[PDB]
Amino acid sequence: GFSTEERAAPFSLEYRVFLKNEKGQYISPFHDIPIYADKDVFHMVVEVPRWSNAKMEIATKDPLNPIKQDVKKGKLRYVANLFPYKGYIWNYGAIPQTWEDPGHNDKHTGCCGDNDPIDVCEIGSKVCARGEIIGVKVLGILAMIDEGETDWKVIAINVDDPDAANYNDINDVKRLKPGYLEATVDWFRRYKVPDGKPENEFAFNAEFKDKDFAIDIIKSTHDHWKALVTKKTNGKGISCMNTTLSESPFKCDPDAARAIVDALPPPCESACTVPTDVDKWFHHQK
Amino acid sequence: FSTEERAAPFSLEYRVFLKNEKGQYISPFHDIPIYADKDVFHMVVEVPRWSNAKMEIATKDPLNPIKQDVKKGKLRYVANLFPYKGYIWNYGAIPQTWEDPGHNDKHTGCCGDNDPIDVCEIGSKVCARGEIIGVKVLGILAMIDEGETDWKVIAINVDDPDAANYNDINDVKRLKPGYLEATVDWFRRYKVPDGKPENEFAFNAEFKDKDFAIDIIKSTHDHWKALVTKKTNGKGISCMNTTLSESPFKCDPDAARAIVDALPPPCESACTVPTDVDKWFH
Repeated sequence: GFSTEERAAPFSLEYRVFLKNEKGQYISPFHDIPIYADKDVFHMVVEVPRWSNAKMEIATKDPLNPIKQDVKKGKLRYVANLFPYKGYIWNYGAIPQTWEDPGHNDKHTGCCGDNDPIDVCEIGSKVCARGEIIGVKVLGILAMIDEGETDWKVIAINVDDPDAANYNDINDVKRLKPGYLEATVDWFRRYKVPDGKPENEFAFNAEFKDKDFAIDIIKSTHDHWKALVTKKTNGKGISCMNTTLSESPFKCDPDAARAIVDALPPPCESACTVPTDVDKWFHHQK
Repeated sequence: FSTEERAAPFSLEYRVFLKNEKGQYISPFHDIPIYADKDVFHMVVEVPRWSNAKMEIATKDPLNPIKQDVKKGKLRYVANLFPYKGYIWNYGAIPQTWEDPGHNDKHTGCCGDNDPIDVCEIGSKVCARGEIIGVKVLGILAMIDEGETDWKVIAINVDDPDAANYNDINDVKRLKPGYLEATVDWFRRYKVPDGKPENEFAFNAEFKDKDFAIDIIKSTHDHWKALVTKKTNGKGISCMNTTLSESPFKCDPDAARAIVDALPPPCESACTVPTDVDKWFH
C-alpha cells in the first residue's frame, strides 16, 4: 500500500524517512495513513524493528509528519541492551491519526498527554522494517507514566502473522508467550536507568488492560487527533500539514510536499557505521 | 590471521579458511598455537554474539575450515530462546585442543566428545566469524551430552577495555550479574525447540574456577599432541596441517592452496537467511 523515500544516509543527523502512497504522493505517516486498515484492524507505522537499537520516531513538529532519529546532547540516540535482551524487544511504532492531546488529563492515570501519537508494541514473529506500514490486531494496553505524562503502550500483533488467529486478547499473550508481558514491563521500567535517570512508573500497578479498554483509549486519541487536524484545538507546535485530508485546513498540494523533500540531501544507500559502544550489554543485580 | 571465504554465506558449500600473516593457508584446528602469550589463550571465533548460523571448525575436512552445521539435510540455525537473541556470547574454540574419546574424565566419568574445547567469550565487542583473538580463561562448565563430556570454557577477550578486571570466575558474578545463570539456562534449553531434552550438567551445573579450567585445557592439548603426531588414531579427524614439523600430516603451502582453490570461488552477495530464523521460542 505504501512506500518509503529516504533522504541522506541512515544513522546520520540528516537522515529522514518520508512516506508515499500507492500513487507516489508524499504523505504524512502521522495524518494521512487511515487509522484502520480493515474492520478491527489498525494500521501501524513501524519505527524500529525488533532487536535494533536506533531510536527513531515520527517527527511530530517537522513538515510531513519524516521518521527520524532522536538526539540528546548533540548525539544520535541508541537504546541500551538491557541484559538479557537485545535492543528493542518488539517491533515498535505508532498508530496513525492518534494524538495524546496534552490539554486532556486522563481519568485513570491523572496525568496529561505526551503530545505524541499512541505507541504500539507489535509482538509477531516477523522482524519488520523502519517505515513499513502493517495491520495489527490490538490485544491490550499498558499505562506508563513518562515524566509526569501519560504514555500508553498498546500491545498488538501483525494481522498477517501465521499464528495471528490464536491471539484475541491480552490473556492469549500470557498463555502463548509466557514471560513476554513481564519482560515488556521490565524493559519500559529500566530503559532509561543506564542514562542516569530513575526507573519509570506505571498506572494500574503495571498491569495490562484488555482489548476493549485498549480500543477505548485508541478511539479517544483518534477523536483528539480529529480536533487537531480540523483546527478545533490548539495544535501546540505540531505540524499538521497533510496531503489527503479533505476536511482539513492544513491540506496541501502534492507539489508543495515534493518541494519539502527535495530541499533535503539525496537518497544515500549506504548507512553510516553504528558506534561500537552500542553493542555493550547493561547488567544489573536482580 | 585473515580469512578466505569460499562460496556464498549460508549455503551448503560455504567454507572459511584461515591464513597466517604471510598469506599461507593454515588449519585453525592445528596450526594456531594454543597460546597467544603468557596466560593468554588463542580463540578461533566461530559464532558472533547475537547471530544464529551454527558454524564450527570442520574437524573432518582437510585444513579444517569453518562451515555451517547440517542436521536432517538442513543448514542449522540455533533458536532464539526467549528472552535471548541467538548466541549470547561470542562462541568458538581453543586451537590445538582435542577431547579424546577414550579418555574418560575422572570428575565426570564420561569420555571426550571428539572436538576441540568450546569457549564462550563474554566481552563487549561482537567478534566476526573466523576472527582470531586472545582470551583470558576465567572458569568452566561441564555439560553432559549423550554419554560424552562437553566442556564450556568461560573467557574474556584480552583486548576488551575491561579485561584487567577479570581474573577468575567470581569476577563475572560480580561485574556481570545474571550472565552465568543465563549461560546455564541457554545451554540447558537450547535444542528443546527442535527435538526434546538435552539439559544435563556435571557438578550440579556449577562453574569451576580458572585453575580447574586451565588443567582441563592443558589436558586436551596433550591429547591433541598425540593426534597430530599420530600416536593416537584420529579415526576420521583430518590432521592435515601446514606448520607442524613434528607431524606426519604436514603438507606444503601449494598443497593447501590447491585444496582451497578446488572449492567454489568467493561470492559477494549472501544467500537468504530463512525467515523462520527470526521466530522467538518461549
